[PDB]
Amino acid sequence: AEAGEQFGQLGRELRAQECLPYAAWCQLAVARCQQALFHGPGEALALTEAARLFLRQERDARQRLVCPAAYGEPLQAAASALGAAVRLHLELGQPAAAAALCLELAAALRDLGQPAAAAGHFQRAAQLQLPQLPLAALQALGEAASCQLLARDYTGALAVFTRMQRLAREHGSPAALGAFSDVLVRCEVSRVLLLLLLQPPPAKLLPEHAQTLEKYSSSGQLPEELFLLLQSLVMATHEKDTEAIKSLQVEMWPLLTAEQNHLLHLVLQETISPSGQGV
Amino acid sequence: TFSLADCIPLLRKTLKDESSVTCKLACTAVRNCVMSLCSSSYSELGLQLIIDVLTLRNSSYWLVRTELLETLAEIDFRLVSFLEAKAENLHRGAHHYTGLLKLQERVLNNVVIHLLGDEDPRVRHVAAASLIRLVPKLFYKCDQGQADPVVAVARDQSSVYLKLLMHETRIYRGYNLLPSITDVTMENNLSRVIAAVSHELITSTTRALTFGCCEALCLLSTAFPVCIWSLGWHCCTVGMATMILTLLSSAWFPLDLSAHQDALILAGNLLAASAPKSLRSEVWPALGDRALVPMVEQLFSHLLKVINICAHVLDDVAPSLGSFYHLPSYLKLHDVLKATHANYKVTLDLQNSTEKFGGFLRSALDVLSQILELATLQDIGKCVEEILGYLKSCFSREPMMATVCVQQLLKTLFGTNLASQFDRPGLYHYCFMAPYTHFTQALADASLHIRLFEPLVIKALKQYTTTTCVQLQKQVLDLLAQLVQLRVNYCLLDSDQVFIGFVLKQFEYIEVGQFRESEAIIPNIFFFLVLLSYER
Amino acid sequence: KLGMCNREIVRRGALILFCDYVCQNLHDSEHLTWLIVNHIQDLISLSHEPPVQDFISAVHRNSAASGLFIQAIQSRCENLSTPTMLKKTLQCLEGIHLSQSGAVLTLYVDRLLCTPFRVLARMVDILACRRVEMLLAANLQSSMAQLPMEELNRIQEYLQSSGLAQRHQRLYSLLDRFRLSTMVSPDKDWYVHLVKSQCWTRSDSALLEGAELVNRIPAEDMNAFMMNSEFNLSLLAPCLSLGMSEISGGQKSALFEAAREVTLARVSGTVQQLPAVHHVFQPELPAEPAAYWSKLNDLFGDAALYQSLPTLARALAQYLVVVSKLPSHLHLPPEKEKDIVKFVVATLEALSWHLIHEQIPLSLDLQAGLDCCCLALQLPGLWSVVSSTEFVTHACSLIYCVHFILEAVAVQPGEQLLSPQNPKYITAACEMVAEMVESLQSVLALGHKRNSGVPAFLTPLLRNIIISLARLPLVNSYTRVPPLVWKLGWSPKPGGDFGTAFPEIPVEFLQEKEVFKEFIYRINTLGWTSRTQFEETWATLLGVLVRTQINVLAVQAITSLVLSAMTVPVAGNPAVSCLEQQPRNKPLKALDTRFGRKLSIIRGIVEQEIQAMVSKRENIATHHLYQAWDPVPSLSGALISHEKLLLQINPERELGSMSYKLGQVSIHSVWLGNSITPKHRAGVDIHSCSQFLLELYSRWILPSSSARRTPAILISEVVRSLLVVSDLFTERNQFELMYVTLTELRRVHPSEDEILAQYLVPATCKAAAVLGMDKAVAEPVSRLLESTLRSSHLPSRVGALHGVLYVLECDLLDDTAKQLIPVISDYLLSNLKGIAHCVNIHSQQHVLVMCATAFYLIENYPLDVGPEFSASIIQMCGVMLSGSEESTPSIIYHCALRGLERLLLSEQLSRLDAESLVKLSVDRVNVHSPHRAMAALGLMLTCMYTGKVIVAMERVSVLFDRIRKGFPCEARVVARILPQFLDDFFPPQDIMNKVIGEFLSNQQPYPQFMATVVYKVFQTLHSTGQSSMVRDWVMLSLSNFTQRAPVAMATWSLSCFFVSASTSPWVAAILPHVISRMGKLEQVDVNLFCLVATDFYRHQIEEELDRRAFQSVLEVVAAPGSPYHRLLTCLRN
Ligand SMILES: C[C@@H](c1ccncc1)N1CCC(NC(=O)N[C@H]2CCC[C@@H]2Cc2ccccc2)CC1
Repeated sequence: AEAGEQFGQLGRELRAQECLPYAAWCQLAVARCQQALFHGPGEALALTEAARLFLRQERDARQRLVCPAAYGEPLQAAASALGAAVRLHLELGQPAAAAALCLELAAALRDLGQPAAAAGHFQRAAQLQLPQLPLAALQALGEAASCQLLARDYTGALAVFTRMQRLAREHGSPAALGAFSDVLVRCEVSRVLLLLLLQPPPAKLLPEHAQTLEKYSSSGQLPEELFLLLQSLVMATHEKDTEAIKSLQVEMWPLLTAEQNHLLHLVLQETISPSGQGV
Repeated sequence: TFSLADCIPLLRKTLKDESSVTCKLACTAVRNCVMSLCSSSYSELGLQLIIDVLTLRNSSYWLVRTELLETLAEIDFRLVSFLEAKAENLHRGAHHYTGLLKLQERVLNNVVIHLLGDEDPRVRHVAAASLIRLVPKLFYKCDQGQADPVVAVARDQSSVYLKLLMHETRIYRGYNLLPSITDVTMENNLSRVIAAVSHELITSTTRALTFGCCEALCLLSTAFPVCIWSLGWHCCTVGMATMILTLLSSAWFPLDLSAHQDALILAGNLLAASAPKSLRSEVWPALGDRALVPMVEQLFSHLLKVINICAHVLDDVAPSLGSFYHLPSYLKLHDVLKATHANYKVTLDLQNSTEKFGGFLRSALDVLSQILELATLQDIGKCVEEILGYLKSCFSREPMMATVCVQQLLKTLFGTNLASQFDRPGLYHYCFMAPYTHFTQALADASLHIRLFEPLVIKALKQYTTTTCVQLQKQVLDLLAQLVQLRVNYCLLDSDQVFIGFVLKQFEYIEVGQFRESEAIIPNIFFFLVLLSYER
Repeated sequence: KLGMCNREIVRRGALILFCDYVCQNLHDSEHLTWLIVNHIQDLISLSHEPPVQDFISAVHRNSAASGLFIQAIQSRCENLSTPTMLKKTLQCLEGIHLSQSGAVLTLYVDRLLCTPFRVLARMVDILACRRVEMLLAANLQSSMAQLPMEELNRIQEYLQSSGLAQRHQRLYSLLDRFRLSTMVSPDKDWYVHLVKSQCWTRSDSALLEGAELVNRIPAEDMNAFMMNSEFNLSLLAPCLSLGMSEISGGQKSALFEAAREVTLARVSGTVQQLPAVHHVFQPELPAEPAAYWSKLNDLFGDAALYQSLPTLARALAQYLVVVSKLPSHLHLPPEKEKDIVKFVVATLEALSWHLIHEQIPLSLDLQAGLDCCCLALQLPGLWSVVSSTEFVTHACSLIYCVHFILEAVAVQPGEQLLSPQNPKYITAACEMVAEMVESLQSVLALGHKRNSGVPAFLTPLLRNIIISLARLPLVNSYTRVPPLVWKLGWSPKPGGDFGTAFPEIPVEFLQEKEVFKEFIYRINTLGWTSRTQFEETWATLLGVLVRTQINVLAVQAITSLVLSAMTVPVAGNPAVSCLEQQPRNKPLKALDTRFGRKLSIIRGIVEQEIQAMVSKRENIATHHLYQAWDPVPSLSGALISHEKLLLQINPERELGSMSYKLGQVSIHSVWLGNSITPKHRAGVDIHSCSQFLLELYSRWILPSSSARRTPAILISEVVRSLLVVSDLFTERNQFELMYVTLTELRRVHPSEDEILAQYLVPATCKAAAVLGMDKAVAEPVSRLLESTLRSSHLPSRVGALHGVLYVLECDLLDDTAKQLIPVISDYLLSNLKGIAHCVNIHSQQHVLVMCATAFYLIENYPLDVGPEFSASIIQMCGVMLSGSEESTPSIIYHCALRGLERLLLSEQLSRLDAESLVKLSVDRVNVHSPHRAMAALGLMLTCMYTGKVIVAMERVSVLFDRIRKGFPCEARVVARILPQFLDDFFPPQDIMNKVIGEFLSNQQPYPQFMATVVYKVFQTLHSTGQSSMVRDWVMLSLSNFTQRAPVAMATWSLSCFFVSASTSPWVAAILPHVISRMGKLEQVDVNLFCLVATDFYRHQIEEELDRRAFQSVLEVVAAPGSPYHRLLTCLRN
């Protein structure tokens, strides 16, 4: 009624004063006031805005001035506020709104050196958006796969990339729909690079992975130049042709993204210096 | 001894000028010659100019940013993709870059869609307008219709000159029943653009980006209808109806009259696009797909509330299906609409077309009329009374769309609406073979509950003889023609035949050139008369 | 000149139409040959068009037309080198006329077979195989006409001259099939030649096996072997890594000593070829000097010389990454310090030169060059050289090359890196470093949106290099100046050794917040280069403490500056050091025993592999996997080796995370080192500092008497700063004031503030813990957590829980304070129940500390908590282990698993609890995630080593399945720990068939890994007297050995198996050589088979009559011309 407006006035006044540690707390006080009146959209916005202020403070202390003494303390309060708004959004329906907030929390966590935590939140957002917005879920899943690679969970990223490819074919088919075609291209290249890096045995080789690898022994929605280079990489890896992999690594550099270029670099590095020997 | 290549350094130098006035005029100069240079032997210089103007998106002058958007909308990216594919040292730039230019990706994402989040609404409007222009000219690899950019460019040249010379109950705006034959290439380009704009909408932390993304999506649904390009709007479809309806049931988005009315148009367009596949032949019994019933129910209920608020504001009275008192969010919307109309009351800008209260009311009535197509008498017959009451309040402000809304109610009431009536290519192909086959083939064929409307009907007849708006005047004849088509006897409407005499006396001014826009009203006048030749 | 698209449309379209016209008129053969000899490159590129498809089809039906097709391709095959263009060329060349089989066959091998694109290489082989097939299936005399005898000989000689004979066996066999239709004792001298044949080659296929081959040669000949040219320089880095494993085991490594002295000799030798006078590398205009820039072109442009630099940098980077923990005599000699700095600059210049005149260099080459620069700038001996006045051009060259490399990778054309009296290179380098420092926020921030253009393997390298470069005296003063100050009215007169010694920012400029934030960023990112610089910024920050956002920022900035002094290796260097860690867990007495020592050996191997794949390498900048180290100095000092900190690190700290934590240093460390009953780090007086804030903060918050009662934003940060700074306190009196600083402030501050209570509670609890936790202090602080545990603000609760961990750490709690244990212990269970299986949806930090104190409470004070709490926790932390990756993050999974490992290793666990926790060590071994399976393998190893035919059988089975259904990295680790595992818990008879049986299975995906397991197991019985054991198990398994489904796998396994069961020293030493040649059946493999076989059959056998059984078994499969028969005929005489 009136207390919420006064608390909102205090929050913006402290924001202009750049005392947002208390302004977001004030924006949490109005959210408590909205709870007393059960104003769904009003409480969701108040909890949401308080979270962004908390994210800014953590970003200010970890990006603007990168203070060593910081230990992600504003992040804890941000997650509680964002998690409450996600819970409130879900209860009154609106799964997209809660999923979007999960994306915001995941984006902050990714940008604060926590890829593993960000990947979990990105996967959660994809699950919420999947029933209604398959395209949005694939984008959220793609963010999760990037975060898993940042956290060096290569098999975890492979599972996500396999899931995105299966969903893109199911919800976007035959031939792709263009928007899903870009997803399929990204999954197909990333999965092959991850499969070549991990080299699963026949016991662990799933039919989805086996079918994809058989295709590289037609082009689908992959460019002919990239498809032939990807085919050559698979044969070179299987024949242990080190010189061919070096030549292909340079040749495929402009055609791949930085994330894919890092995966290709790992494949070449693993071929020359296998890991697990302790030396 | 002057060389034409001597202003290319001069244009680049003036682009990086300390003065925003010179930079804006330098972008205009680039706009004139960028496409001609890319189409000539100096293509590397035209491509260089495209690279150099990309830095203008960060300019503090709003006129410079809009000039960049207009300049890039002129660029045909099928030609650019061809030049990019055969450029070797231009990808390196001045610092030996290791990747590719990706000019189309940067222009589309880092400029055109990025500027949809601009703080200035004018830049957002130009960015949205430049998005529609770029869609037909985008090129993507692995396309069914065009494998390489050369085929893509040759398609456009042969689509005009080699176009063979040949020739050959009303559903609302956003409905398409017959299966359209759409271009597969155009479907892919539209699908890619929509996904990019859609992704920015949820991953938006600023109000400006949400405002600009909804406006761009709404304009795309007008240039490329959702009902026609169903495959370009995600897998008949609805695409992002729940994506947009979330913003309608928000706290801050509805309070922006510009973006609120853009979401309403887009939300109605998306639901109307699924009509043929989501009809059968409870609540809303015409909808075969029950997943969309809450979506239609929520949108239909929302429109009545905002129309009620406009009715309340116009009748300046302080605040069942269209009740909004018990919702604080709708109370906030009323205060915004009340202030906007109060400004309109004390001014006399009669020729203004960008007024927000009138445009919002026009859009709310526009979408309500469109939604009425998917309706039956059963699910609206209980709620037809206050809508007719609402239309009376808003009739004086917007008589054109009120008559359209009345007509849609008559279709639903009489069972006339859609819900009540249902049951490899390369250069050789595009340049010679396909035009020759079509031409030779054509040569071969050469050888061979109503009484509630009456208070709102006499207002339309009364207003016809007192206004100079031909759009309203020609809309009244459409309503009158429909009433006669519905077998409503004309004696009930024109009791003293005073309307028909006014129409006949209008011909004196029409045929001496004293009627300002007689050309707009003539087709409806004569169709109305020939329909009256049967009525007795 | 990109030309006109409209011209191209006509150009391709006219050719398409002309081909269609020719297809209608085959009677005239004038226009057909005109297109073939003038437009074959265009015909191939347009072969997907229907008219061109028929035109090529028409050519393939005419012998004369097909002949022109082949001749035209050979004349224009250079342009047909693109993989897309070459793919179309083969498609058109597949249906060509039969009469032209000889001509097309010659074209395939001569110009198209040898290609780096393997998919096209096998396409040529398939087509060439088909062409020969029709050649010998047609008329003989016609086939001879198509293939001249000289041509048939030349085609085969080129195949043998190149490697294509072995790469395409079917084609060569078909070529041979057509031709006949148309008519010693293995001594030391023998060993050295074998490794000579492998190590003196430019092959990188087997470097791990190659490194082990030279390792076994005599140490005296080691120096001559590696220093001798034509030795593979790619084996230098593996030799150092392999030699490091021996040194890390205490044993002196001759291989590392030989490789180190060879690496430095080659590094110095390369420098000698550089120009005498060095100039700053100019990526834009390298032409003003004439001889200098031409001397680089003939040097960097030499393929042989350029390829040496990254492979030499690989060895140097491998050497510099372990030089820190090397003994005194193996350190970097001072005389070679100058050469290495020159070598590092030259390698970076060569990579930039390769970037300018070619495409991007190889990622391994690029990584090796930046690895050397990153590591060299961290060594104080090397950094002092590059920071000297004499090497001013070298420092500028490093800045120029690093900036050039970063922009060539991340910055697209038309884009900028930052998105909104002295030589000219001196100021340009200053501006380049300042730009790159700003790039550490967006462009080079790992995981950032702007970092999407940089591959993940370059971001950690460039961050460390830039910080080290920004610390150079050439650019340090300029870089610390905020850019906002530069655009304002500040412009002093620089002057010093380089003319860029700018003074510190005047205090008036820091009053504005936007420039103070930038100033705080620069000092925090780069640290302080000296004590004088530390005192400068200390006084500068103090001057800011004289609207309150400046006050809050200065207090936070002071906290970081004082905290920066605790980093162990180099106090002020962020690029080299991380915050000091003093674990609260004492070393385990369960180890270092007769079985604990062996457990540490097998767990240390597993621990090293866990670190390589689960840890975020915060304190590691390069790519080297086995370089994990913890900042734990010996406060008896030097850093403690990671192998001596098995399970001592705090469980609540994630693996490899080195950021500040609330329990960073234990109260035990405070007592030992400062002599406290319940200082000058790197020449910086922090006693004056730490005491200064104590008095400053005491008057800052406590006194409510004068005017204003300082605002609410400032009070919270003071307690946060006081809590963090307290880690550096030295005297108990300093801990007395910090308690009394907070005691009244608790009662003068209203209790309706939650952001304030989150810092107050742990600080008072930490202060009381050091102060004694006596009766007087216990009661007021005991109530403090209880009022904080019931908080709507979650960080206030974990921070309070972190205080309880401090409170009950080692200060023996009073028996009157026994009321605090149940309030938390039940809270430990009350809040964990709702999240024990859903930790993901809840805050991760709370669970980590909640599970951390539970381990300490159970381990140290088992009586304070009932058996219900202890028994539940093992079950409670077991449900989170046995869960999906989505339901349990890896950090939470690893913390609980590592805690149980220490809990079970410690004997304080009850008998019922200990046996219960063993039973969940089996379910967690078969998981999809390699790291979760590897982590549970360590738990299984400890659960079973501590427990020491019925249960061991069920466990060694999972050690063999994991090899059969695991990744090569996974299986290599398990195979490494297998020989010791089988030797200890299993009698040699008990598990011997399984070892041999798993070596022979069609279900075995890694025979090469099991070969070492058989080797180590065989030699573990040979060297302990059971030399007759191994012979009995050979004759038993020979019958099974002979029947292996491949013939190549059968002969290779027998060669490997004879090596394992060999008594000769030079025969057991070529195991890596025969492992590397897996699947090959060349001549040398055959002779190797016979040679190692006689070493068994002739030298040592059980008895004479047992030799008949050896002969009889092999006699069964004695094929006419197989290696088995050649084996038989050698042993006949
Ligand atoms: C850039 C840096 C990094 C740091 C922090 N965050 C992001 C990136 N990182 C450092 C490690 C490096 N190598 C790596 O991951 N090898 C992986 C691939 C498969 C095998 C191996 C893991 C393994 C090792 C031993 C036994 C078994 C498994 C990649 C890049």
